[PDB]
Amino acid sequence: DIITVTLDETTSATKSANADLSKTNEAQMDPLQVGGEELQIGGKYNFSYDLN
Amino acid sequence: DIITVTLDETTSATKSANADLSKTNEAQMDPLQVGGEELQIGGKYNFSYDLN
Repeated sequence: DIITVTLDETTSATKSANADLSKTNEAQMDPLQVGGEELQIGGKYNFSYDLN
Repeated sequence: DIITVTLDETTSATKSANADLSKTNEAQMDPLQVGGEELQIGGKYNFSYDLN
């Protein structure tokens, strides 16, 4: 038996995925000055730091 | 027996596919400075790194 087929096909598929991570640090301190002079810890260490 | 055929044919087919992948890293740290001097681990290693 003869049967006619209408070819009408349309398929479409998409997918996506993304990720992000970020972190930052910034800590800075000038040498501490008390009494007109620069404070010293130990023998050669200041009250200062720098992180980045 | 004589039969007349009307030639009327029109077929059309398309297909497509694509893919993407991407990844990136960027980690950078300046040498850590505490107490006015540059911190050293071991004997010659800083607190710094650079990844790309």
